[PDB]
Amino acid sequence: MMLSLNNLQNIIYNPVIPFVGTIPDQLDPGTLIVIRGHVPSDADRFQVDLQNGSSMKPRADVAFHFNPRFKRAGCIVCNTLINEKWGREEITYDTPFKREKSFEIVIMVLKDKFQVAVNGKHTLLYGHRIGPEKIDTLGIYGKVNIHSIGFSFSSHMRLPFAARLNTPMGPGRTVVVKGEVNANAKSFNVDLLAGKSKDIALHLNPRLNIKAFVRNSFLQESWGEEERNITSFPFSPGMYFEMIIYCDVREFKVAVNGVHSLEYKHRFKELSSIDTLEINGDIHLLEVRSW
Ligand SMILES: CC(=O)N[C@H]1[C@H]([C@H](O)[C@H](O)CO)O[C@@](O[C@H]2[C@@H](O)[C@@H](CO)O[C@@H](O[C@H]3[C@H](O)[C@@H](O)[C@H](O)O[C@@H]3CO)[C@@H]2O)(C(=O)O)C[C@@H]1O
Ligand SMILES: OC[C@H]1O[C@@H](O[C@H]2[C@H](O)[C@@H](O)[C@H](O)O[C@@H]2CO)[C@H](O)[C@@H](O)[C@H]1O
Repeated sequence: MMLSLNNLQNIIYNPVIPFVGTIPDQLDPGTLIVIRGHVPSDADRFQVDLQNGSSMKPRADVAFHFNPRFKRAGCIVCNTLINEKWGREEITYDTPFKREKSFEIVIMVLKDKFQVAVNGKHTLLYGHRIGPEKIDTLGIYGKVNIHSIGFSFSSHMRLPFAARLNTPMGPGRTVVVKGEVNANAKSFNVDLLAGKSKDIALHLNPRLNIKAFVRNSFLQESWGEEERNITSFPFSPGMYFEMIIYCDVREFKVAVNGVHSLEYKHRFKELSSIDTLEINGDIHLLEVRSW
């Protein structure tokens, strides 16, 4: 894995090790845990532990033991601790971790397993031995320096929604959003803005109360001329939808549920400067995909 969208919540910076912190939400499937740091020049071993509570006597059960160890070979040791007793070790060699090297660990929770990627490469999978609903604390021990920890939950898609685009906007770039208009929705908006110039390159504003689709750009602290022509208002309150914002060389092509909706001639000509996605309004956000 390698997150295309940066929308981590509850960002933690430079935590002191050992760090024992409460996971601010339940680890439901689709949940991501992102840990960034580096291995000190001495480091013999360190561990990331998803635990059920933080009692240390008796030692809290460790639902998921992620234990990178540095030795001749070099590996990542995984296990589970119930009633202070270790279960069967699952060991992965060809360790992505190395001394004096920085890393990004993405721990993804699946219905039946944890899937782990380190530095954009798949590293290992881990079957749940303890229900994940029982995990509420993150423990980090050993010789490792933590720069930042971040999370992505179900609420991670709560509104207002803001997210950075880890891949510059440019021709061929697609952005899709799936969601559902609320039953009594007035309107909602999806914007592509340029963080730098705090400009709104594309403002897609479906308004359900007036059955119209306002499209415009906000540049130089000002709204331009609106674009509302459309063969037919595609949105209806309470309706599930998927929207495709496709950036092309001269304009944006936007479709809803597999049917073309409109085109929008680029007003912000620095396509690459479009590094932000904002979603807000009267809808239920279900999914967002950059690429
Ligand atoms: C030294 C200390 O302060 N406590 C350690 C503990 C203790 O060594 C003791 O195990 C407490 O019960 O070890 C901790 O790491 C252990 C953990 O990584 C488990 C995971 O399987 O392995 C233990 O070592 C194994 C070893 O991998 C096997 O090859 C061997 O056959 O058995 C050993 C023990 O079963 C690690 O020591 C721990 O959290 O329990 C780290 C503490 O800081
Ligand atoms: O242009 C998008 C921008 O519109 C603002 O509202 C406008 C409205 O679109 C226009 O038809 C009317 O004449 O003037 C309103 C006041 O500017 C929204 O407030 C803003 O959020 C965007 O949606």
